[PDB]
Amino acid sequence: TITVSTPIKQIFPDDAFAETIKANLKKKSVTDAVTQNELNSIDQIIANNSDIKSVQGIQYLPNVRYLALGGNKLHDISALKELTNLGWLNLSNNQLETLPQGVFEKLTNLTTLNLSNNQLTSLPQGVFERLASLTTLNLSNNQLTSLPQGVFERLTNLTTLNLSNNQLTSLPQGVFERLTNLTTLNLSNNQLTSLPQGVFERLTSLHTLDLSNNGITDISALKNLDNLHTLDLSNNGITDISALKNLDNLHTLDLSNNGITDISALKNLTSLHTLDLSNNGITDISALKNLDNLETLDLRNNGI
Repeated sequence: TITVSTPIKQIFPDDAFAETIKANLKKKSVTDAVTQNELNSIDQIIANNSDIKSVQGIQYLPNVRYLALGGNKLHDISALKELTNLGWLNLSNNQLETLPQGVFEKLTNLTTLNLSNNQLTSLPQGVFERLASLTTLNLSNNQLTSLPQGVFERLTNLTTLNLSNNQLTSLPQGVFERLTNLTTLNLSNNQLTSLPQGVFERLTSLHTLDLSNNGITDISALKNLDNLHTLDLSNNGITDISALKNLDNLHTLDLSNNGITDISALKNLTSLHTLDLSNNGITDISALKNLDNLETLDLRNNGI
């Protein structure tokens, strides 16, 4: 809180963010003195692509619920720690490299967190511990190489998790163990090779899984994902696909650009509507004789 009226440019030292606030309050000038009453009036700030370098001052806006700050120049977000009413936060395409450990401690009402396209090199232990309401977490297009154990352990409401386009080289056993409401998981474009066999097994709501563009060879971790509808495994090192054989809710499967030769395992995937097998070594397609519902099929660049 501010105790006396204070010029906007004094509360909000970043010129672009001061102008954001001025426009939000319909003031004429960043030199106008505002009251705490007025700061309390702000419940939404929509300020993507606004050349904001700092959100200092935002601590004095207790009622902010919706904050769009994508495409700015933020290097630091500590001032957001205080926005206990935040439900929706977009920080995508800024220059965040680290997150202070406690920054999301009080954001217990947050449902959507977009941290994509920053330069995050690590996630502190417990950084998401208090985000019980979170339903969407986007961490894509960062520089993450590993995940702490427990990092997603409290995110039981999560429906969407996007970790694509990082440099993840492994996933800890148990890392998704409590995400029983998760419907979409994107792990494409990492550096994953081995997967703990049990890593997806508690994802009983998983509909969509994208593992494309890794170095995965063994797909045993998929064996029991029988609720899956869409699976992307293109551009990996897969040869044996026997683990797919009981995934009979699968509607869409992309197995392109692997090293597959025997597609016997696809024979009972009778719900498949969309199947991409291109750029493999497949020469026997008689398993396809069982697939009643294929609309789209790609067999190009195989031995046939």
